[PDB]
Amino acid sequence: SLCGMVWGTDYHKQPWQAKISVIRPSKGHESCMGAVVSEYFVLTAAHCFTVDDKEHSIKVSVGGEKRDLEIEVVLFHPNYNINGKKEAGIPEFYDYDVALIKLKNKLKYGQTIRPICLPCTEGTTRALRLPPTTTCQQQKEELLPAQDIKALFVSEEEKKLTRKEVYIKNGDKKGSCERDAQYAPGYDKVKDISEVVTPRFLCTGGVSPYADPNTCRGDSGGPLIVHKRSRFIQVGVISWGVVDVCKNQKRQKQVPAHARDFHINLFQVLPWLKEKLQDEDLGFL
Ligand SMILES: CO[C@H]1CCN(Cc2c(C)cc(C)c3[nH]ccc23)[C@H](CO)C1
Repeated sequence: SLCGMVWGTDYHKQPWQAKISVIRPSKGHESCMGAVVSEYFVLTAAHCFTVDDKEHSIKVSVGGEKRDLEIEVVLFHPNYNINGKKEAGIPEFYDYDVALIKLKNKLKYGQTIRPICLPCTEGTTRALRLPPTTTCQQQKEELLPAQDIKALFVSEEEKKLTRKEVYIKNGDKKGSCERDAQYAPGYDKVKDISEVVTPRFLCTGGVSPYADPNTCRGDSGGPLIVHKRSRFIQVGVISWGVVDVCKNQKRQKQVPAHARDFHINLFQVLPWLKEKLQDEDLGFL
């Protein structure tokens, strides 16, 4: 497929966006986002589901449609466990916070429903107009160089999408961005912050080099996207933030230099993506 290409407003501009609603909602468990990655699969965050009967715990829609898609199986990353660091006084642990929604029915791609490119695929090689000798490490050097990286995510409200520009701190601001996990309630006592911020995470947010918009809980599972030569490449999955600016803008205005968002780096979950998606004709390297 020609991934990460516009085929207009809202889903005409971001046709890989998926909207997830929690069926039995509660405070902190209302909504998520995801990304169409193939005709049968939506990529999202594991923490969007109930661990029991995952398949009946959400509805998912694409293309800004009213209709819900039939969910056949939900596949959690096997390393994911929100309770895995409770003994270290870490109440919620978001390492490997990624899940695949396997749809019963094949999606029909159109103007409002298209797949996004994934890292280390032939789709991304072609989208970035790279040669057939291209390796996964070269794609990583192209997409996540050691610098502040221009990127974007999308928030949804009543079928309307808002694209937000953010910068991934992957250069000399990386350590500062990661250490700011201590501003997140519940992570403020851990002595070694690399216990919460593992190598699975990319870090956005803050006011340098630009005033990054922050994520909210309902953005969980949405794609973190790099825009290159009119193509959109997913590099991350929104996992967790220091401050939910939908609920607590007050707190972000108190600590704006430290208001970071954390995303699962898809380059760090490739063996799982490659295995689960091996029959989807995406041509993993
Ligand atoms: C361990 O708890 C800390 C991390 C998770 N935070 C909530 C949260 C989740 C779950 C997911 C996304 C995308 C969020 N975006 C902004 C906030 C936020 C809480 C409260 O900020 C503090």
